[PDB]
Amino acid sequence: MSPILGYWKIKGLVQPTRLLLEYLEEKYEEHLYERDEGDKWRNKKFELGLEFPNLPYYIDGDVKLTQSMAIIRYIADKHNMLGGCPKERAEISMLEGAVLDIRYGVSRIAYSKDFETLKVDFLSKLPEMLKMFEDRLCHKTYLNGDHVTHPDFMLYDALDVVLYMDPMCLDAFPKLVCFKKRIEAIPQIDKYLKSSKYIAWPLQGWQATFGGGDHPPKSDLVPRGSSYYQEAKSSKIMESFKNMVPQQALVNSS
Amino acid sequence: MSPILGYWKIKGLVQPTRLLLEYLEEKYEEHLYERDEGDKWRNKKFELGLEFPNLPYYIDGDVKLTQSMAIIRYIADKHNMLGGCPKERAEISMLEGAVLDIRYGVSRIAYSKDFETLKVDFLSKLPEMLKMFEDRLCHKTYLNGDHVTHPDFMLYDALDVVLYMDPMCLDAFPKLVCFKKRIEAIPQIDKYLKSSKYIAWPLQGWQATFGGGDHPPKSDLVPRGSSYYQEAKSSKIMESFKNMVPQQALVNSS
Repeated sequence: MSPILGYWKIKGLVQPTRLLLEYLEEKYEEHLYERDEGDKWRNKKFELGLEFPNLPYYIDGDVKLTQSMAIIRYIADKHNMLGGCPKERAEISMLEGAVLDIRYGVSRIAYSKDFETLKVDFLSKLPEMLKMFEDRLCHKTYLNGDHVTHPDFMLYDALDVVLYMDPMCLDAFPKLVCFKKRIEAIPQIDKYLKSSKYIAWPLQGWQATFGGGDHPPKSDLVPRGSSYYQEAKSSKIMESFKNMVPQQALVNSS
Repeated sequence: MSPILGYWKIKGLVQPTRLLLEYLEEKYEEHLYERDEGDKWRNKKFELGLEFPNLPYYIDGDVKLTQSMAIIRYIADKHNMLGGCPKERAEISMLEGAVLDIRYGVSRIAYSKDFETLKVDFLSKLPEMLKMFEDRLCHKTYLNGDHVTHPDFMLYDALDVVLYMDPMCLDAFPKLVCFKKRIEAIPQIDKYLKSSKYIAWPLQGWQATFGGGDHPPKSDLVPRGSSYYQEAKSSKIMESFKNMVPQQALVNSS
């Protein structure tokens, strides 16, 4: 009810800020520019006294910041979550920098049609960085102890823009499987994803390569069919339109 | 005499931190890994209790940070240069983010041999971002008033990894020409560039595309020849092995 996110309608890029906006129980406004509605952009890029024209952009009134790593920061800081002592914030800084290292490394190849061979250059060179918060998350439930940190919101978004790229990746790391879940566990976030404000696809710009788009989608064939072909078996109370893990064999004929 | 930079021997990437290390009159150690000496790297990446293995890496003892945007930060902060009030640091944050937007946008295409047509996609789409600090730098001598800010060290390095790409670029902006100079003006930096610690080329990794390398170089034909061919004219006290701006005509024969 005052601060304005602006940015766009796309997920990854400013979602980590949005996520963080639910946890703090924060109230704010924001416009979600649209595909060809992005004509509205060029024309409104200046009337808003935007410090250094961009997207994402913030404007809480008493400031019109730009950039994404800072508007989440400043948004955070008001809640004293940036640092404690010189050697404190640098952690949430190193952590920060550590995460964007996956996030950005993902957005850099998802816009050119020369991707498909590129994911095949990081997807098999990133399992090294996924294994850094693995052990970070050990004694400390979260990424910096109990009380969450914004990098806990950037990282959870990380592995959800890379897991859409490879679902088999967050497997050789069960400590992130729990965290990445231990985050959509808090009622604040819990209710947001099932809210009329959560935005799924796209993950990276529109079209892009892995970006693509259609918002809260599905359309094409989904995991399991079955329809009438044989209603029985497989079902053992899911408690989730998700909760998969079946697997069946028999295979081939005679 | 304790803190260790580490990173590498390459300029752009961690130079902005180095620069900032001169201004504060700070004392520190650091290893400058070398080309094929980068074999020393893989093997020493772990014995140093490096929080989240990387390059650049810091280790002042009472901490072994990683990432580059944070080790300069933490290095800065000890001198109370990060922020003042919630809406203060977000500026030096927006500014920060604003600068890496040129710096990174430069390092992203300088490593693939598909560059040459890529610079030709930003070199002609960046003069928009160069014109943001132009007017920022107006009433305020520097980027955030008198007393410098680290983004004043990231930005000066910006236009010196883009000006090596296009010398004709920092021309339609004389306010950055002065700043970019008003920074190598302070004795602290002044003496550093003419020091046995300044590292010129490479700007981006080794080989790369614009990266290349040979350290404090020249080799090939330089601006003006003249030798004996006619010693006279042109010379009007340079006061600098640099200080160019001649231009002569006549052109063609009869």
